[PDB]
Amino acid sequence: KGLVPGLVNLGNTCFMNSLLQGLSACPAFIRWLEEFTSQYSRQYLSLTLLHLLKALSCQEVTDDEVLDASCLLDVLRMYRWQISSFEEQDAHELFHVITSSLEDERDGSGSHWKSQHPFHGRLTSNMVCKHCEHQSPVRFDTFDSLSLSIPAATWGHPLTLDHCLHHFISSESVRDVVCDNCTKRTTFVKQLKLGKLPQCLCIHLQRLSWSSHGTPLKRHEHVQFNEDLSMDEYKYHSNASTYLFRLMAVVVHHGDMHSGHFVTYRRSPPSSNQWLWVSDDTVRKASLQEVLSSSAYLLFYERV
Amino acid sequence: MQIFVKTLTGKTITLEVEPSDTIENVKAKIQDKEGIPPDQQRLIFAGKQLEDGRTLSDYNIQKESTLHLVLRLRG
Ligand SMILES: [Zn+2]
Repeated sequence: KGLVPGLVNLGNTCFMNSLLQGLSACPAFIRWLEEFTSQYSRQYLSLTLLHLLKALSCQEVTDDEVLDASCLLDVLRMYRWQISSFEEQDAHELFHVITSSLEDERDGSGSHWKSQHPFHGRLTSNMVCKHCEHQSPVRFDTFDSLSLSIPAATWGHPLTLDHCLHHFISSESVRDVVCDNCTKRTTFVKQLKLGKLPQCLCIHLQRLSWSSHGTPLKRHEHVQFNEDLSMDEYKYHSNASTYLFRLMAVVVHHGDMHSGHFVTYRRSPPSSNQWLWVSDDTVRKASLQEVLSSSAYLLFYERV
Repeated sequence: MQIFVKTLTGKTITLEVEPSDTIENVKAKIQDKEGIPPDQQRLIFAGKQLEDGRTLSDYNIQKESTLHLVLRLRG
């Protein structure tokens, strides 16, 4: 049986366990960590992170294996992220703590010939004044995940990841911005595109909105996603290089805003096309049909 | 200066800020037009979640920068 180890939940820590199952299911990320931590054989977050992911990226070595990942939380609690060890947290916030710690760790490392971690991408922002049609220059900012707003849902109208992506990329009217031509303010047209695509693509579907009344709203709507994802339509340049991605893992959030539980669907490791449902310490075989029917929250794609 | 905040629906609002302003000051300004309490806000720039306490100078947020606003979904 090709089952991975489970992770014990020592106090509402499923937000960490679900992220780790997803990250260990991204082989390019683990290969980068091995390359990055190889310089230390010439403490640190990357060494603690790789120890867990290397174990979770392979089939269990004993029947019903269960590991404990709170050594990772201890070091983050000490140096990067001040939280309790028992309160519920957001797996996407943790993803950005980990990703920020690794970029900070690399900035202080001595082998600068090595590449940035594979989740790191760059987005473009183009802007033009509607009054004088003077295009401002291009602005590139980095990103470690795409946080997509979930549009309004209609009965009988499918809600697809492609729709969420196009809405993130669509142009918009931005009122009351100063112009350098009209000296002024005025209304601008703004659009975000994708300049550099990451080898590992993390998609964050925002399941929290703000209500008209003034309180958060959990977004229960099912967002259709595919095992294969083509990102060509969202590139800034007319790059003739194709950008095809494959689904590696899904992090799913069950429950409301205050309370909730994180779960992860991931591929089985080859020692392939078999899927697993991982809920903390419990690992079960799952079909791809169950995976595609889940309410995705974090989607991990890897470029092929 | 003048910066942009990508809000929860994808719409991008414009804010008037100074490089010396803290982001709790900026979260206060997002509350003014969006009604989100600052403690419920997560502001992300350059892949970094912005830590209340620092200013926009430490993160090197310059004019016409685009911050991204997301909520905190605990589990
Ligand atoms: Zn103008």
